[PDB]
Amino acid sequence: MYAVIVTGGKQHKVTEGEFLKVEKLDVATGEAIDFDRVLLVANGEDVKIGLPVVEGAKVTAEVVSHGRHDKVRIIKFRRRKHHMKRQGHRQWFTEIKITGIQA
Amino acid sequence: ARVKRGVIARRRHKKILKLAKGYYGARSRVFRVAKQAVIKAGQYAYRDRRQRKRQFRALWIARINAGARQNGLSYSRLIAGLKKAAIEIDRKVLADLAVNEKAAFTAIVEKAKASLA
Amino acid sequence: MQLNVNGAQAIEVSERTFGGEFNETLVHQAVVAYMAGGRQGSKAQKTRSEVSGGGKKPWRQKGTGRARAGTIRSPIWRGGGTTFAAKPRSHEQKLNKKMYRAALRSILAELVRLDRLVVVADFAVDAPKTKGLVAKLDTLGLKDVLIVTDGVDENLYLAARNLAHVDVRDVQGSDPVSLIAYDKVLVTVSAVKKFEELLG
Amino acid sequence: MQLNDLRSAPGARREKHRPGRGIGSGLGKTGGRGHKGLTSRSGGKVAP
RNA sequence: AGGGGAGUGAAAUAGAACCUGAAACCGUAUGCGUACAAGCAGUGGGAGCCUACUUGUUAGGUGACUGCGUACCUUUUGUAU
Ligand SMILES: [Mg+2]
Ligand SMILES: [Mg+2]
Ligand SMILES: [Mg+2]
Ligand SMILES: [Mg+2]
Ligand SMILES: [Mg+2]
Ligand SMILES: [Mg+2]
Ligand SMILES: [Mg+2]
Ligand SMILES: [Mg+2]
Ligand SMILES: [Mg+2]
Ligand SMILES: [Mg+2]
Ligand SMILES: [Mg+2]
Ligand SMILES: [Mg+2]
Ligand SMILES: [Mg+2]
Ligand SMILES: [Mg+2]
Ligand SMILES: [Mg+2]
Ligand SMILES: [Mg+2]
Ligand SMILES: [Mg+2]
Ligand SMILES: [Mg+2]
Ligand SMILES: [Mg+2]
Ligand SMILES: [Mg+2]
Ligand SMILES: [Mg+2]
Ligand SMILES: [Mg+2]
Ligand SMILES: [Mg+2]
Ligand SMILES: [Mg+2]
Ligand SMILES: [Mg+2]
Ligand SMILES: [Mg+2]
Ligand SMILES: [Mg+2]
Ligand SMILES: [Mg+2]
Ligand SMILES: [Mg+2]
Ligand SMILES: [Mg+2]
Ligand SMILES: [Mg+2]
Ligand SMILES: [Mg+2]
Ligand SMILES: [Mg+2]
Ligand SMILES: [Mg+2]
Ligand SMILES: [Mg+2]
Ligand SMILES: [Mg+2]
Ligand SMILES: [Mg+2]
Ligand SMILES: [Mg+2]
Ligand SMILES: [Mg+2]
Ligand SMILES: [Mg+2]
Ligand SMILES: [Mg+2]
Ligand SMILES: [Mg+2]
Repeated sequence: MYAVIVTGGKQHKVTEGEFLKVEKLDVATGEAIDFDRVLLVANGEDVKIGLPVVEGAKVTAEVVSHGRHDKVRIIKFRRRKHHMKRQGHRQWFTEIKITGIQA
Repeated sequence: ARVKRGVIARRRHKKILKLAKGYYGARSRVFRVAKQAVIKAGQYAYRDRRQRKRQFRALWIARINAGARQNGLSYSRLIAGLKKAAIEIDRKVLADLAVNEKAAFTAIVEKAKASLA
Repeated sequence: MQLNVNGAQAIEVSERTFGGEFNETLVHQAVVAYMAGGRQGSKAQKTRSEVSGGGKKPWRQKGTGRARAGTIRSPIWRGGGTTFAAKPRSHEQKLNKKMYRAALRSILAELVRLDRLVVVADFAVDAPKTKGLVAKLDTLGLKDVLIVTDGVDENLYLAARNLAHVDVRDVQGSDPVSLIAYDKVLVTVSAVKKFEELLG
Repeated sequence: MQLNDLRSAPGARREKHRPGRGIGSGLGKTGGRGHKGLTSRSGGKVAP
């Protein structure tokens, strides 16, 4: 059993009991969230192709933690023009655990 | 008050030479050559964060194209049908179903043909 | 405005001297000016002019294959002179008389508000003996104290000359920095009145 | 009111800018003088 | 000449060219890669192997194959030049 959900502008293929990192969500740790924006759900040999959203299908999950990704370094250099800039970046994420799929 | 540069100059060279680890020859052990390699490696890293998004989309398209023709449809006729019916699944998820969930990809393809496109 | 005396009653000192505002940016300027005026500038280095030797061209201008040089005591060279060598000078600033007096009127007012100014009747000690002044200061319960009097006694100055955190000073010799540095300040009633006729 | 507690008002003291120390400072290399010419050299002053 | 023990010392990798003792440079040992392959030597992707341990959505080393990619400074209308 797997499904396709939408979160953080991106789409994810999701099966029950799977950990993944999505964009930061405005939810504390430990609570429960519902994804009503479900594009496809499959259960073995029965696949419900989702016209834009499957009717009534939803996915349950809980927040595990928040954090930041590894640092990336930005360097802007223009040769023999006496210019240089530097910057760093760490992107926020949220890790969720899937604990329910039903169409 | 006379200031001696020996101690802060050494820490500044060592930061550059640590980033140049794994490079070839003088690019990993002399500061002058290693500084340019570290700057150039940061230009490529900035630029290839953009190409990475282009190169993966071209890879997903080439694989939906191969998967659609096994079902009797070209890539461009599939996308026209998918937009026509309602379906709005990504190219990243479509390319994943083409390889692994071939029976789910078949249902989506024959849904796009049934849209008379 | 009342200043409490340790044994007598309050002595009704003028509002302006004790009890004005704290002009922090003016006390900083008066403190900085005092420290800059207390340093002697006695240092010097040698320019390329006054390092010994180096009066001839080491080699001809062209044809050798070396960079152009004009003397061996150049700032670029190892034994050469300093580029901007130092000479003795003075770090003396100007502070107006009325800016200096205003700063003392801010320090004195702030000490009373911080309960770190102690006012007593006449402070006198007989015979110069550091051991005897130590006993007398603990009756007031003081450790790190500056003593300000209308005129410093000879006996009082000879004692506490060796005592570690105790300094004895005159009213007209008490610099702004001392009134901030010591944990407590001890002034006689006659020394309070002397402050009134200078700071207004 | 301690000797390590007092400070001057904001805007009453600036840092003084030193030309010729790297790219990020905005005064590196030519030091605010432009490119070649008389008014870019030691003692390169135009008489009043 | 220089060394291997033994003694002195808190410490001889403090042993007389003797406190600390960096970098260029030169070696030995182990792991992985490398003899059909063309270029500023990197980066995006990425298999396999080796080690460690919380036994694989982990950490470290290597990098077959592959897309893109002609150093830095200065002076110039303009430089891989
Ligand atoms: Mg260049
Ligand atoms: Mg240096
Ligand atoms: Mg390498
Ligand atoms: Mg090295
Ligand atoms: Mg001589
Ligand atoms: Mg001379
Ligand atoms: Mg001469
Ligand atoms: Mg010199
Ligand atoms: Mg030198
Ligand atoms: Mg000298
Ligand atoms: Mg005067
Ligand atoms: Mg004393
Ligand atoms: Mg520079
Ligand atoms: Mg600029
Ligand atoms: Mg200018
Ligand atoms: Mg110039
Ligand atoms: Mg010109
Ligand atoms: Mg120039
Ligand atoms: Mg000019
Ligand atoms: Mg010219
Ligand atoms: Mg000149
Ligand atoms: Mg040692
Ligand atoms: Mg030696
Ligand atoms: Mg010693
Ligand atoms: Mg040694
Ligand atoms: Mg070494
Ligand atoms: Mg080997
Ligand atoms: Mg061949
Ligand atoms: Mg081969
Ligand atoms: Mg070759
Ligand atoms: Mg070649
Ligand atoms: Mg690579
Ligand atoms: Mg990579
Ligand atoms: Mg690894
Ligand atoms: Mg490559
Ligand atoms: Mg190429
Ligand atoms: Mg040049
Ligand atoms: Mg030219
Ligand atoms: Mg030309
Ligand atoms: Mg070339
Ligand atoms: Mg070249
Ligand atoms: Mg070009």
